[PDB]
Amino acid sequence: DDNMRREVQRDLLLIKHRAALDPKRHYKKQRWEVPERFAIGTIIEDKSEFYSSRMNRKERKSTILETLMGDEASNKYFKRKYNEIQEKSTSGRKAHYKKMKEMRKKR
Amino acid sequence: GGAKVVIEPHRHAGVYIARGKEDLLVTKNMAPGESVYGEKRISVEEPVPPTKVEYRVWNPFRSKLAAGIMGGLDELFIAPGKKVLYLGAASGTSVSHVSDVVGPEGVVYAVEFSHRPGRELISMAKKRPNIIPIIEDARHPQKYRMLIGMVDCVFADVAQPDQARIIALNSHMFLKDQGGVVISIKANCIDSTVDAETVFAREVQKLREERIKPLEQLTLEPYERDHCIVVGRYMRSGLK
Amino acid sequence: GLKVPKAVQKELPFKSQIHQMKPQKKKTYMAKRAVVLGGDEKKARSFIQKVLTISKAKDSKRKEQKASQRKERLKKLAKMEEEKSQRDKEKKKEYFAQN
Amino acid sequence: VRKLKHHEQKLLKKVDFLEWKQDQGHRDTQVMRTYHIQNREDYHKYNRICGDIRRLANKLSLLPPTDPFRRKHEQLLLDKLYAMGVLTTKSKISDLENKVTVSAICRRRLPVIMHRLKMAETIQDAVKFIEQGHVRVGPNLINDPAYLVTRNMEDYVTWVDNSKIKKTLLRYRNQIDDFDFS
Amino acid sequence: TRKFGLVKRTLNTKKDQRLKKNQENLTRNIPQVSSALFFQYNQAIKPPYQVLIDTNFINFSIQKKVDIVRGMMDCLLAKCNPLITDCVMAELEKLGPKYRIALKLARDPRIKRLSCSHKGTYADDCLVHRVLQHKCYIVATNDAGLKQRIRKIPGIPLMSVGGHAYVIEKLPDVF
Amino acid sequence: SRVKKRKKYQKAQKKLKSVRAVYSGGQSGVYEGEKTGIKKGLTRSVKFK
Amino acid sequence: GPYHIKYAKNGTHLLITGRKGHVASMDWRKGQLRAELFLNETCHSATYLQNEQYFAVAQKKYTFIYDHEGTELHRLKQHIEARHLDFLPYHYLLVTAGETGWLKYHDVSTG
Amino acid sequence: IKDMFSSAMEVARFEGAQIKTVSGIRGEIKRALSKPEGHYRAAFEDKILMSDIVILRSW
Amino acid sequence: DDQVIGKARSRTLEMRLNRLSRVNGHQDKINKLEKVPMHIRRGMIDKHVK
Amino acid sequence: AKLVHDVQKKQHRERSQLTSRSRYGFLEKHKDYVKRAQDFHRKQSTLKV
Ligand SMILES: [Zn+2]
Repeated sequence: DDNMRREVQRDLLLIKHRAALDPKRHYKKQRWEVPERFAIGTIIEDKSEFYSSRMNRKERKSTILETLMGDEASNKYFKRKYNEIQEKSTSGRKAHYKKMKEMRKKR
Repeated sequence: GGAKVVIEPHRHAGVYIARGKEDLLVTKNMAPGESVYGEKRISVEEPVPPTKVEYRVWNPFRSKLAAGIMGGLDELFIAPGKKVLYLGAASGTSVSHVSDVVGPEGVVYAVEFSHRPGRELISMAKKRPNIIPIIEDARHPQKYRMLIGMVDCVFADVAQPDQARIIALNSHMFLKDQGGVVISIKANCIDSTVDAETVFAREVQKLREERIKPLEQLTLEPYERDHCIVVGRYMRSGLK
Repeated sequence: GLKVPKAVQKELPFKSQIHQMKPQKKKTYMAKRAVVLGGDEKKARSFIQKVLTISKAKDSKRKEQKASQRKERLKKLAKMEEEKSQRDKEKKKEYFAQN
Repeated sequence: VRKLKHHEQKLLKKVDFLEWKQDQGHRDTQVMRTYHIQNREDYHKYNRICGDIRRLANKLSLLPPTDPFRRKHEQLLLDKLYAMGVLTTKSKISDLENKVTVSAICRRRLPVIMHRLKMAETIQDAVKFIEQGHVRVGPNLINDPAYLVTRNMEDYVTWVDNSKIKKTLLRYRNQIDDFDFS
Repeated sequence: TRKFGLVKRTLNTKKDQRLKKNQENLTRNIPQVSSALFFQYNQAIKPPYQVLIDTNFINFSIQKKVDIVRGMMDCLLAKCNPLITDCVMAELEKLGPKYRIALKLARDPRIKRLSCSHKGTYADDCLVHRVLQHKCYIVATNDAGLKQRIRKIPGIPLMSVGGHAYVIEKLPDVF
Repeated sequence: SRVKKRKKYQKAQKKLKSVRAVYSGGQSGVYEGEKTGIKKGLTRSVKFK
Repeated sequence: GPYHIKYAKNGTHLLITGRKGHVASMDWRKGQLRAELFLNETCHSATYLQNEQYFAVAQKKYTFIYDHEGTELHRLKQHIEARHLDFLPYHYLLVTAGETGWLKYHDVSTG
Repeated sequence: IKDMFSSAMEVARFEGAQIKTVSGIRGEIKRALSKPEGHYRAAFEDKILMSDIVILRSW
Repeated sequence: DDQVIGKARSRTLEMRLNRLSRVNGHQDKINKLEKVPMHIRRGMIDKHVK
Repeated sequence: AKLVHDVQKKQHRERSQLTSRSRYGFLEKHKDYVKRAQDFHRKQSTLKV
């Protein structure tokens, strides 16, 4: 229902925009609109092998978004990449225009 | 390892994709609560309260049929209501995945000739009731012609040089008309004096000589060197 | 932006009329009512925004780079097709000149 | 009618219960669907006049190419049909065989003129409006859809005053002056 | 309280599915390039080669007095298995009683023979399909159109009667 | 002349991963997943005739 | 106007035509009509063809042919003034006569 | 245009000459202005900017 | 010409245009036959040959 | 480059705004002017429409 789509609506956005989560992962080009019938499930790593794929009890979370937010290297990359996209996008638009005008005006 | 995925139905009916940051080929679990060969599982809570149903990761490096699915086959004939005759059910590795793709309303006849794999097949077919284990040589289908009737797809994971004769005998006995014939050909186990394309061309020619029209072949190369899946249908009258 | 004059845009046809909506000056009740969540929810909002703009700027970089690729492939492809057509229109005249 | 099998479709190929050869591909139906023509016989009443124009155009092109009778009557017929609006260009005389057409006479009808003048959103809306008696050409109210509007007579296609449609377009732009009733 | 713009209902040739031209009421497929191939090398073929013959290759062999298996052997310096498809054989039989010599030289126990499964006897279509399916075949031909088809599809060596012996082109290990 | 063919063969066998799918050597460790995506619409298999 | 009556060759369907315009094809023994069409010119006669699924009506001048639900299939440019229509069911022929002194046989299957 | 000339006599000497900005906008000098001395009126291909320099290429 | 009335004029002009266009135009494109059915074109040919 | 020297197809560097005339920032050159002019022309074209 829409009541559950309004709870998993963020990690579906993360899976849609997989390609810009890690700068080294580089998926194959699909579109992936939200499928009509899906189900959100949790991986059971069993009690046979330890320590390799094991995410412990102290760091298991409830979405993909909390894991990506708990990752501190991804936070470094997202903040840095967002600041450089920001200062590229505000490169010559309006603060530049009015500081050029104030440069003309000051003398 | 404790992460969360989204399950999504594949193009093929009965099999699914779990999307995360690496996406997994996944089937529903017919016997929930245990793994068969140590694969990982996914437990969804589907909505009396909701019930925890679960799913099993199909490993393409331990299954020729999963290597074929995720290399991209236009039509598998293993479908969610069908009957599959698995030849060379070497353990319960791929037979479990074929079994729960086929579902509770369909039947998988798992034919194997060795006996310790047969013991593991019977102990797996306890918790998967839609598996009929048949411990017999597939080179003589008359020795088990009484136990199986009118299958819809044959899958052949035998690795013997008389493969095409085994496939033809089992198809002529138990396959129905315009049913599925999925073959996993291993070039080195057929013969190693010629190259892989020569032995695949000869095996496809043998299939159409035994009137199984090939629709499609796939090399399944990143998972197995010099393998192939040939998907055909049992035409029985008029390959033309 | 394109600033179309008011004397022109009041005298436009019905299909060509320009939907320009005025800003809101009154603190309306639905805006003063509506709740926003804080802390973990506002950092989730910040995270989703950063992820979506990184995805959109990566896609724009990729399609601009593909535009720069395919204009020069168009250039070399048109040169090779011009050389080919020159060779065809001289071989045809050779053929007919012999026959 | 039952999707004949192979032996039946081979054995009776010319059988067709809908499309016949005298139908001419249902083009009366086709252009009366395009331009929303009420009565069945307007296509053929126009087809007679197109056949008159093309019969005269044949019999007039069969004259020698330089005599002033042929040149005068070809130019005179070309001018008359352009002024009436059936022909869209009075340049070449092959229009008198090729471009003279029931669809051209049907594009000159009153609802099609209306729809091209943006006076109604579709030809069926224009039919409904001039049936409801909103449209006058000149001073006098025109009531039937089939009215053919020549080139000089399409400058006077307006709405009647005291029309609710005229009132709502004026009040949409709130230029409604209630002194002159709208 | 009638409706306005009333019309006579006729049939719509654009819409009505009862008539025949309106009886016309995704998964892609990009076939992977073969694992037998390097870029254009075809690294997988190895002697004993197997060579698909067609009818003008046989006719030019008899016109130039080259034996089939011995001409193949001293062209490639390898052991050859020549293959006559049933459509090439059908074409040689359809050539009439002028070509009896060519037909009963194609009837040779040293020349093995495949079994094509299609309708019609178009050998160029059959040879092109079964060679671009598998890439384990040499094509021996002298048709200009078939030579252009085969040398446009990659990794397929092409043999042809030229002069008084066979020549081979797209096989990069001939000496 | 030797280092040039060493570095245009490394380029060639990096391009070969693009056109085909190259058998890299099998499953390295635990099966992590497909790591690049799964397309349910594309079928990269050779159909007959 | 006065209603020309016509029954299908098994008695299941009735086809009435008013003189003014009112043509109705109906299942007279259930209460199911399947065509009621008001063709405002003076109709004269009608007949079924091989079924209740097609019927031919003789209108002001031209004979028209309508399908089961009453959409017009054909306007016959011959059959200039019919007053009498009759179908020949073993031969599939619509026979037409009227104010002209002409008798016209029209094959319904081929057209 | 402000200072390439020192006097209206100099501009009168150079009337009608083709100038251009550094943007390649071509132009022509038309008439010396009266009260500021070396200042003149030029006409260009389109609107030049305040951050430009005009150029009279002589030899 | 300037004295040739109808059917002679149409067929005369058509004959001249055919004879001019048969040099550079293609032989499969200059003389297009009118589409006549098989069983009546063959009867036309048989009666004309008779 | 068939008969051209690489010391001949060098890189001519572009000049900056004069420091006396520096409050009107960025002396604009022909690429900047064409970016200005075609913008003005497309906006005048849609205004005329
Ligand atoms: Zn063949």
